[PDB]
Amino acid sequence: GSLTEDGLSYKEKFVVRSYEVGSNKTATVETIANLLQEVGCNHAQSVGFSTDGFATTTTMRKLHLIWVTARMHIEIYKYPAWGDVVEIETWCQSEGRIGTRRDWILKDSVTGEVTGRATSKWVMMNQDTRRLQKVSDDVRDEYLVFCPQEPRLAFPEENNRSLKKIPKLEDPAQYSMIGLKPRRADLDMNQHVNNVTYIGWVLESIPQEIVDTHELQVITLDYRRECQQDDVVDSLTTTTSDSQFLHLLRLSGDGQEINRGTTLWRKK
Amino acid sequence: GSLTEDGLSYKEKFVVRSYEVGSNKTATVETIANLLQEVGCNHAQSVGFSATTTTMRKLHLIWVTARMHIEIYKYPAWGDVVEIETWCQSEGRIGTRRDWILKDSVTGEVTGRATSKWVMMNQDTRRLQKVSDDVRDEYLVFCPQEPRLAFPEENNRSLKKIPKLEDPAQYSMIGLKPRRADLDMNQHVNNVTYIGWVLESIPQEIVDTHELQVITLDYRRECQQDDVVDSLTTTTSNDSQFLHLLRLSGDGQEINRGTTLWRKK
Ligand SMILES: Cc1ccnc(N)c1
Ligand SMILES: Cc1ccnc(N)c1
Repeated sequence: GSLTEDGLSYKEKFVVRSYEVGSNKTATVETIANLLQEVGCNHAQSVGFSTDGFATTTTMRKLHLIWVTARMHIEIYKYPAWGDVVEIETWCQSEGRIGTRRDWILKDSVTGEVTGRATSKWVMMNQDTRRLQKVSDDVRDEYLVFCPQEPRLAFPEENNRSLKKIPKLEDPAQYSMIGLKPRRADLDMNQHVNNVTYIGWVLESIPQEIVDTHELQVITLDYRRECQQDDVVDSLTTTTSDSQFLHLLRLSGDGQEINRGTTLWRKK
Repeated sequence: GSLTEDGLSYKEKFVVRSYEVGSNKTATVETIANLLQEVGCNHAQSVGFSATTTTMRKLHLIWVTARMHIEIYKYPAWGDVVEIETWCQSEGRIGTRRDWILKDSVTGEVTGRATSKWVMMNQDTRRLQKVSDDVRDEYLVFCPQEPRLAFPEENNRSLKKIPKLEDPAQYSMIGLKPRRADLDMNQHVNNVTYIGWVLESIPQEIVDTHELQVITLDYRRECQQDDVVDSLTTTTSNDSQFLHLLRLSGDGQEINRGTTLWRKK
């Protein structure tokens, strides 16, 4: 992987692995999400961000600040097959005092065609109190050095899916998978649950017949609260319809919401 | 990745990913196990498989994992390049073996080694069977004919007998279930998941203060998509040793047994 000529975006190629594919011999949406996270880390390192697991700036380190995921939105047109080379381009943009955004474009390395795109929203939080915060002048300034200054958007369309409001699922859910717990392979280097695990947990409550007869086209997931190592999760799904579902992840005990989202599936 | 000049082994380089590392910023033993499985698949493809032989498909036969043994000296750090060399060998009518050597691409030093035993099974009845003359002949074309062993030693750890853990276990992690990311392309539970499940019952203080040096895992029965597993551990021991057992939560049916040796950091 490498930064592009202008130094305002980063590209990386990945060969799709045997263990990364599903029953149709193409990448799962979790493998895609992992590759998006990997190229994001490679970009942060190339532009001088800290290693240590947290991709923080020097001002963030002095003020005990971290980035927290608020939303992940992915749209896939073609999942790469086992052995294929997928090229991913990523870049960041500041969104005033609200937070920051990381966008991605996925391409077939052989044909050069776009096979997917993703967008993510990140908000500032104090690492110790876990209290949300607005982005300060000094953080916005250090972002201007490695972000395009004109808007560059993976989802440019006005009133598109990536910015849509997601409602809260009403009890009773049509489908469910209860008692989901993270194991050591679900944690990141800082022992926090990896963001991609939440996508897996959301999908667990989709019936296997939908997975066998349909392809996932779009997934939009809101992040509200982190699941701890010792927490237990319930994943709920209701068909809202192409097939569409409304999802909700909550703690098995108190019912505390941790995630909400939607998925759109196309018949094969 | 590519076959070596003689065509009797396969090498591949891997860059260690951010999501693949643990608390000390080095590869987990599950990431290593996944890389071992990946280079194995790339070797099989390069020698004409897809992973059965022509005779195996004709007779509805598949390979089933019987044992996995891994020894690590240095876990590669986040961003490092690890080179893995793999090769196969026939073991008469008993089964076959796949061996691995892990090296630091920069220094060229061996940082780990692994060995795996595979037995023949009919895909439909799930009944074990001996390797036939025709299958052994197929293996001769791409396996070294002189013995090449990752674990050469006559009484080494890789061939040791593993006993069954006695109730009550000292440690446990109950109600472990596979999710879709735990399955392979054929919807069978991935071999590496079992390693993760074994380690779940090791206390977090052991993981925080010790490094895994050796893991030996026997495979006895497959966990199905709808099965629930219990993972049990008892300390058998400056080195720490554990005896492990995976069994179904309902039945108590044994699926795996194994041992791990850990060294203090
Ligand atoms: C947006 C948000 C707020 C708080 N905690 C999170 N994990 C995410
Ligand atoms: C060795 C062995 C025997 C039967 N089933 C397995 N999965 C493994």
